[PDB]
Amino acid sequence: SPNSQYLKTRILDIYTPEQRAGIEKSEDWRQFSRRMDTHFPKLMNELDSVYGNNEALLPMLEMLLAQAWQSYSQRNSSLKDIDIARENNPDWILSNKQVGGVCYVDLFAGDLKGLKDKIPYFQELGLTYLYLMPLFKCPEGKSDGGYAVSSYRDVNPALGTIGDLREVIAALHEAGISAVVDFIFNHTSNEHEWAQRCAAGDPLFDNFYYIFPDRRMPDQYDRTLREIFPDQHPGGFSQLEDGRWVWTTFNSFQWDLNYSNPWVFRAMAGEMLFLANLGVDILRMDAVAFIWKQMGTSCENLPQAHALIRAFNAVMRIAAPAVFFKSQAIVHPDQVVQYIGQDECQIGYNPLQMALLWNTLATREVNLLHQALTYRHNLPEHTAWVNYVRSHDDIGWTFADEDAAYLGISGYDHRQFLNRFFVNRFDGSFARGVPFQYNPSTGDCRVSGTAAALVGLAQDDPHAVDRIKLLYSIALSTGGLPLIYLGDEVGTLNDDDWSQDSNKSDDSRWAHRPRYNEALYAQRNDPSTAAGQIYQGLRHMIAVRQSNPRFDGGRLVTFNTNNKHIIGYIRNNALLAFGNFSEYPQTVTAHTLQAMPFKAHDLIGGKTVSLNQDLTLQPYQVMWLEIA
Ligand SMILES: OC[C@H]1O[C@H](O[C@H]2[C@H](O)[C@@H](O)[C@@H](O[C@H]3[C@H](O)[C@@H](O)[C@@H](O[C@H]4[C@H](O)[C@@H](O)[C@@H](O)O[C@@H]4CO)O[C@@H]3CO)O[C@@H]2CO)[C@H](O)[C@@H](O)[C@@H]1O
Ligand SMILES: OC[C@H]1O[C@H](O[C@H]2[C@H](O)[C@@H](O)[C@@H](O[C@H]3[C@H](O)[C@@H](O)[C@@H](O)O[C@@H]3CO)O[C@@H]2CO)[C@H](O)[C@@H](O)[C@@H]1O
Ligand SMILES: OC[C@H]1O[C@@](CO)(O[C@H]2O[C@H](CO)[C@@H](O)[C@H](O)[C@H]2O)[C@@H](O)[C@@H]1O
Repeated sequence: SPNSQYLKTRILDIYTPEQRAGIEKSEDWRQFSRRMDTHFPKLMNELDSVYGNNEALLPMLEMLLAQAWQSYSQRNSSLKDIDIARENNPDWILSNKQVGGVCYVDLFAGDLKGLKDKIPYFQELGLTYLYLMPLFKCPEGKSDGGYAVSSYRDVNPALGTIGDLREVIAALHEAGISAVVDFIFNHTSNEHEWAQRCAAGDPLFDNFYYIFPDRRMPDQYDRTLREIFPDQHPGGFSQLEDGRWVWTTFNSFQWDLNYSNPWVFRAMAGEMLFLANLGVDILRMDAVAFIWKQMGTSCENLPQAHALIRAFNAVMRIAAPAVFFKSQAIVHPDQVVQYIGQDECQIGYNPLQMALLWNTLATREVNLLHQALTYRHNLPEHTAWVNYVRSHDDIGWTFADEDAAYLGISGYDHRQFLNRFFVNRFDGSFARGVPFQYNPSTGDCRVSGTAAALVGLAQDDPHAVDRIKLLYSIALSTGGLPLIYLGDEVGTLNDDDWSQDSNKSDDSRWAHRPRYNEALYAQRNDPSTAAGQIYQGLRHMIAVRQSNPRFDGGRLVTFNTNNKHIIGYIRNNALLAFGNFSEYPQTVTAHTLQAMPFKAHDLIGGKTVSLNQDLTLQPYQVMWLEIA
C-alpha cells in the first residue's frame, strides 16, 4: 500500500516545475499535506479492508486524492477557518448551547428564498443547527419526499437554484446556525444519469448498481432481507421493464448504489466534496446500514459498511475538516451505536430514546426508558447522540427484545400493543396516529403522525400540551444535540389532505408532514392557546439548556426514583431531572431523596423545592433540580 508522502508527490505532478515550487510552499498545500499525513493512513486502511487487492483501488485512490486537493484548494477561505476551529474543537457537537431544528423548505417556507426569510424566527427560537430535507433534483410526482435523488448538485427547481442554496447557507452561518443536509449515499433515483447509463450498458457506469438477469440471486438474497416498504414490493428487488431485476431496498424508483465497485466510492466522494464546499456543516448519512451487501446476511450493518463510512470520514478530515457526519441508522440498538465514532459518524440519531419516550407515554411505565438511559446512553469521547421526539419518518419500535426480555416483556406482544395504541385501536388511547407499512407476514408495523396528534392535541386532550413538553424536556436535557421537528413547537397537527393526494396516499408518513401553519405560529406568544403554551414551554427549556452549563456534555447517570412512573437522571452531578409519565400525580418519597440537598431550585417551575420531604409531581410534570 502506498504512503502519504508518495501519493502527494504524484498529486503535484500535474504542475510544471515552476508552478510546483509555488504550490509546495503555499498555505493551502501546507495544511492539506499535514492533514494527509495524519489521516491518509486511516483512509488507506479502511479502503484496503474493503477492496483488498482490487486492481482498481490504487488508480481510484490517486484520482480521489487529486480531486480532494483541488477541492480543498477551491474551498472558500471562511470555510477553511471553520475547518481549523472544528479541528481544535471536536466536542462542539457536545455543547449544551446547541439546539437544532429540521424542516422541509417547501412545506415550511415555500422555497429557499422563503426559508431565508425564516432565519429570524430560527434565531428567535434559539436554533444553532438547521437541517433541511432533500433539496436536490428528484423524480416528478413520487420521489419519496426527495429521497430518490436524480442529482446531488442540481437543486430542485421548485425550491430554487444552487445559488439560492449557497445564499441560504451563508445567511445561516451569519445568523450563527450550522447548515445540515442529507447525503443520500446508499441509493439514487432510477432517473439519475448514473442509473440510466448503467442500465443502458454504458461501460463507464458498469456495475454502478446491482442488476440481475432474473430471480435466481434476488430469490437467494430475499431469504434474509428485511422488507422496508413491504407495501411497495416484496424482498429487496424491483424488475425493470426489460425483465432484469435491480436491488431496491426502498421504493422501486430508488436503486442501491454498488459500493463493491471502488469507482462508486470515488464518485460519491466527489459528490461529498461538492456539498462540503457549499459550506454544509453536517451531512445526514442516509441509510448507512445498507451500503454493503453479502449473500446469506441481512445486508445490514456489515463490516465493510462501517469501513466505507470511516473512509468517507477520512476524506473530510483531509479535504474539509469542518464537515461532520450524522448517522440515521434505525436498527437494533447494538447496531445503532456502532456507527457513532469520531472516525466514523461523530453524531447519530438516537432512535432508542425516541421510541421509548413514546413507549413510556403509552404504558406510563419508565422501565424500558430507564434501562436505556442507564445502559445505552453514554458514548465514546468526541461523539454525541442527536435526540429527537419526531422526524419526517414513521416511528419504529426499535428497542431491543433482549433488553425487554430481561424485564419480562415480550418484544413481539409489546409492539402489537404500542402499534394499536398509537393508531387509536386500544380502548382509552389518547393517540391519533395512523399505521405505516403493516406487514402481514411478520406482524411488524410502524406509526405515522405528528407529536401533537400522538399526544391527543387533535381532540383537545387537556394533557396533550404537557405531554409534548415532557417528551421534549428529555431530548433537551439527557445529553446530546436535540433536534426539533419544526411545527412541533406550536402543536401542529397531521396534514388533512395527504390521504386523497394520489402521489401521497400510499405513504402515511405524509400525515405527519404538514405545511407551516400560519394560524398556530401567530399564537405562539398567547399563553391562552395550546400553541403559545407549547412554544413558551419549549422555548423556556431551550433558554435554560443553552444558558446553564449543568447540561453540557452527553453523559448522564440515572437516578432510581422508586416510582415506576417517574424517570430520573443526573447531569454533571448538578442537575437532577424528574419526569412523570403518569396522567396522575406521582410521588418520589423523602426516603428516596435522603442523599440529596435539603432544598433545590427547579429551573422548570422556577420555585424552590424541599427534597427532605415527599416530592409529588403533578401529571406529566417535569422538574430540573439544581443539586449543585
Ligand atoms: O392509566 C391507563 C391504564 O394504565 C394501566 O394499564 C397500562 C399497563 O399498566 C401497562 O403495563 C401497559 O400494559 C400493556 C403492556 O405494556 C403491553 O406489553 C401489553 O401487554 C400484553 C403482553 O405484552 C402480552 O405478552 C400478554 O401478556 O398480554 C398482555 C396484555 O395484553 O398490553 C398492555 C395493555 O393491555 O399499558 C397499559 C395501558 O396504558 C392500568 O392497568 C389500566 O387500568 C389503565 O387504564
Ligand atoms: O449520581 C450519584 C448516584 O446516583 C444514583 O444513586 C441514587 C439512587 O438512584 C437513589 O434511589 C437514592 O438512593 C436511595 C435508595 O433508593 C434507598 O433505597 C436508600 O438506600 O437511600 C438511598 C439514598 O442514599 O439516592 C442515590 C444517591 O443519589 C445511582 O444509582 C448511583 O449509581 C450514583 O452513584
Ligand atoms: O420507514 C423508512 C425506513 O427508511 C429509513 C432507513 O434508514 O429512513 C431513511 O431512508 C428512507 C429511504 O431513503 C427514507 O424514505 C426515509 O425518509 C429516511 O429517513 C428508516 O427510517 C426506515 O427503516
